[PDB]
Amino acid sequence: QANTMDPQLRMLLEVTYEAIVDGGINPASLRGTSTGVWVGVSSSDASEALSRDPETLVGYSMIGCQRAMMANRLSFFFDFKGPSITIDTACSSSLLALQSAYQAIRGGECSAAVVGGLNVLLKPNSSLQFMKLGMLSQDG
Amino acid sequence: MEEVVIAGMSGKLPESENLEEFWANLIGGVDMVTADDRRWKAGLYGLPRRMGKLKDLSRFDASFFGVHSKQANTMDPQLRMLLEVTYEAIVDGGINPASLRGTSTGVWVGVSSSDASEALSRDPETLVGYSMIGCQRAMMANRLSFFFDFKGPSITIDTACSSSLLALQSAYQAIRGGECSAAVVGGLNVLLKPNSSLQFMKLGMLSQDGTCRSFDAEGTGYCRAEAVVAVLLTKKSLARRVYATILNAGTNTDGSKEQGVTFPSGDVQEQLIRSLYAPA
Amino acid sequence: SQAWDVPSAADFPSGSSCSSVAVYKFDVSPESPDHYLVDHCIDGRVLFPGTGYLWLTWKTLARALSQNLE
Amino acid sequence: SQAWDVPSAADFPSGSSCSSVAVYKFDVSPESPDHYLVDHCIDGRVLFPGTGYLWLTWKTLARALSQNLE
Amino acid sequence: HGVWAPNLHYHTPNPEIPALQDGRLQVVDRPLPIRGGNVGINSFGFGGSNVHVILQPNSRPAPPPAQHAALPRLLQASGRTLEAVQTLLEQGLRHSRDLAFVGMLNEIAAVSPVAMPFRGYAVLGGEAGSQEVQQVPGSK
Repeated sequence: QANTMDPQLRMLLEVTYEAIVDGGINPASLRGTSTGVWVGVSSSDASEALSRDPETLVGYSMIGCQRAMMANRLSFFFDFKGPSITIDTACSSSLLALQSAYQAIRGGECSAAVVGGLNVLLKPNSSLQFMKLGMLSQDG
Repeated sequence: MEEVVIAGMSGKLPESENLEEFWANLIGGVDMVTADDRRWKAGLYGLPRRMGKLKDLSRFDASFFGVHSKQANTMDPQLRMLLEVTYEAIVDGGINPASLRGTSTGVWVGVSSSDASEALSRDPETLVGYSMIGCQRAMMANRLSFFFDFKGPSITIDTACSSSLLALQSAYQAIRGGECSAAVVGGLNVLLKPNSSLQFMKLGMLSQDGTCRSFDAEGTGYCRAEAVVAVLLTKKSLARRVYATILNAGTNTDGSKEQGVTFPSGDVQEQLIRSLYAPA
Repeated sequence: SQAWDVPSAADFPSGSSCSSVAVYKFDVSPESPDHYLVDHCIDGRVLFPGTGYLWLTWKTLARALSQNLE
Repeated sequence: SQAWDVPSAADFPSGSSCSSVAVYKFDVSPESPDHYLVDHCIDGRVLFPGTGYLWLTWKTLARALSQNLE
Repeated sequence: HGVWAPNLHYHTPNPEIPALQDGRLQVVDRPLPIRGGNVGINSFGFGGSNVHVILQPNSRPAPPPAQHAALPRLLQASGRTLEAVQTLLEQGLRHSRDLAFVGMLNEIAAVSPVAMPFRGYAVLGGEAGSQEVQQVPGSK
């Protein structure tokens, strides 16, 4: 069930641990909290990749790729019983996630939050679209 | 601080093009789920023969929304019929859309499946680069904000099945506390690639019966169906029509259940339902 | 009135790297760039040039080769 | 320690639909469902069953046919 | 419509939850007229993200004025075709004396013929039965 996990989500689950303990808190102290999770994610490439061969590819890849899981499954493992949400606004997103959480804390709702941003470049077709809109720099 | 109401509604739902069709079916107790070679085939890969399907999906009034004939064929049909319903919705509540042009009004969209997007990004030298201005999830709102001139928050949320309701929550909250004078709350789901269903079935959540036996003992699973729907929220001191008033709303998240991630935690859902009633 | 492109279920894959199959569609109405073909009239019918299949195929080869015809 | 499946460059669509080409990847490490193949040992090597190519091909046929093997 | 949509496929109450005939809950298998509205709503994403929302319907009947008394109103409309308008005027005529409805129709009609090049009107009430539908010259 791990080889059918979107690598974003893989290394998200690690950084947001690496992040919580970064601030001197033992993650477990938050287990069961009204703590929440906001993720800025625009590109779930891994998701499509493992969704083609309809005999090859297994059914629980979607518990490991479906965008909602970028937060839902971070909420799952850390036991954060507060809001679990993914936002997509293109480039903005992660910052707007950080905005969205700040606001939730500010006004009661939560005592803490996981703000995350994710982008992994797997399919070249994506870049190809961008280049055809000219927004990609040939200079690189 | 301020009062929030549902001033406009519209959608296209299974075997119904407008909301008056949808109703004749709800009342007439008509099963809007069908057995069609409509999205895909009779019963590809064993998938249940039943789906709640939109009547038409190709229709769209492209000139009115100002989209080059080419740049329109590379538009995700969700977005196509979203742009229409949310117009059909605003005017539903006696407001002329233009009155909102330039507002601090916002747009929240509940969207989980952008299938059309992948479809038009394979062809590596057949591929028009501006399909992404017409498929990239962010556009489900960003492009609705664009045409209606809503200069307030433009946002798409994904939380699986929840989403659209949580969009409707998210907007209500934005209005409530100053930010906006009104909002577009939208939900979209279109069933194009069968592989999707195939994953679902392998997780067992798909009903072979092909039906949502709602509370009947023989509940196998659910039966996926599509829809574009939208509603207009607003402050009462601005609504020419009010279907209802929002009294409260909030969301939590099934902690970490021992029984797996898919397992609906009723003990948590129970909590969420209390947070919004009795003492609070 | 006008009905638009709805990506069909057929579009999506069963899986593939597929650079080796090509479908070519030919319009002969006077607007089409491939209107030149109407000058391959034979016995009163406009028959696709036997030679044309070679061209098609040839094109197809260079496609799979990441190269151009020349 | 353990390194995992990173969807590859060549893993997503790269031409267009083709109900007529299939690539099959075979893992023989003891975990794989296609581990049964290690029992086609010959002279000390594990050679893919000549018979297997027929099976592959046969599968492939029914794919293109929208049908199942049976 | 003052009635609850008759849920479908309801036959054998699930024998894993009581209240399905234990009085408490009542599945709506028949068209039940509604009385004292006040509603909740559920949505639970498979990834474990729940949300509820409480509603309060507005209850308020239409007064009896003395203006549509002997005073015919003007109903005007706009659309994208002859039909789009012929449709609206059909709905206006069938709801003649209803002022709430006609007023709104009107507030809408006000869209530049740059977008809605089709307009029409009807004289609701009064022996006129005066109703004209036309196309509309662009430009100002």
